[PDB]
Amino acid sequence: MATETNYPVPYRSKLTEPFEPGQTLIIKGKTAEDSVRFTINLHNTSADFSGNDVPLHISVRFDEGKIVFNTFSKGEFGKEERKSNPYKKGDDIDIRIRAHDSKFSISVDQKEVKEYEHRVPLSSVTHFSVDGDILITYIHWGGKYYPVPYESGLAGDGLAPGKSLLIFATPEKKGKRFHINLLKKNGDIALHFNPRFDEKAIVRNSLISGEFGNEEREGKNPLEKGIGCDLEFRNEEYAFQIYVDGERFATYAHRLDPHDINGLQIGGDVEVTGIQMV
Ligand SMILES: OC[C@H]1O[C@@H](O)[C@H](O)[C@@H](O)[C@@H]1O
Repeated sequence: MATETNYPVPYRSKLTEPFEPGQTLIIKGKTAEDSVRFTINLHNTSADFSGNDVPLHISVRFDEGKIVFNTFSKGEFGKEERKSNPYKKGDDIDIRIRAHDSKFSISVDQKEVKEYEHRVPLSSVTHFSVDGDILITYIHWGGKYYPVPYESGLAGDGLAPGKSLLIFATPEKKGKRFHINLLKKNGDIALHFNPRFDEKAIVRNSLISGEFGNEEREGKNPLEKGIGCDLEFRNEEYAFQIYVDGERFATYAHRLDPHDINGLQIGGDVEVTGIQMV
């Protein structure tokens, strides 16, 4: 227990549906300088058991300096699959678990570190718990396999001021550039967000009636290939506020009425693992 941000340990939570392929569990938190272990368990129960079937047990140990991935079933654990723990007592943590048909995929600071092969049915994760020497600051889950080129309507009300669009993506490793488009009903692009890795810039621009306007670009490109990031398109009243990886990357004064931005478009060298309106 420390500064009440919320999220008390032990933190248990019930899943709406079972944990399907494409969906991701994301657990951020801060660690004290006296922390030895915390744990993440994708389990089932009975309503809530407290020791029955755990398809994916992650134990992060600062004493042993390794992340331990195991699976408790039929009363036992099995062969520990170990892996070097890149964390140091102190600093934040960023564990993100993605289910697939074949296996779990666990990634640290947005960098894949472990491909845990499914040992008992994934269909048995109905709960997840987080426990131990850790302060939890962010636990989110959801998502699906997002096909790219992506295209889809946004909600109904669309993205209007007071709403952010939250996109969790990962630029492809040998990819030169990708784009995201927030769209208006008539066709126009409200904001064209276009990280170009070749030009080492993130070009921002609007497409009005067939023709692209000026093109705003100042900004150290923060994305890195093969690494995943948290793109956030925060629609304020006078500008979008673009957030990359927790911090404001750039603002973009509206060149079009931010009301009724009801379409989304993601192209290029990128994998999309989460979309959500907020
Ligand atoms: O090709 C059209 C558009 O593509 C993007 O890469 C640029 O950022 C836009 O300003 C350009 O007009």
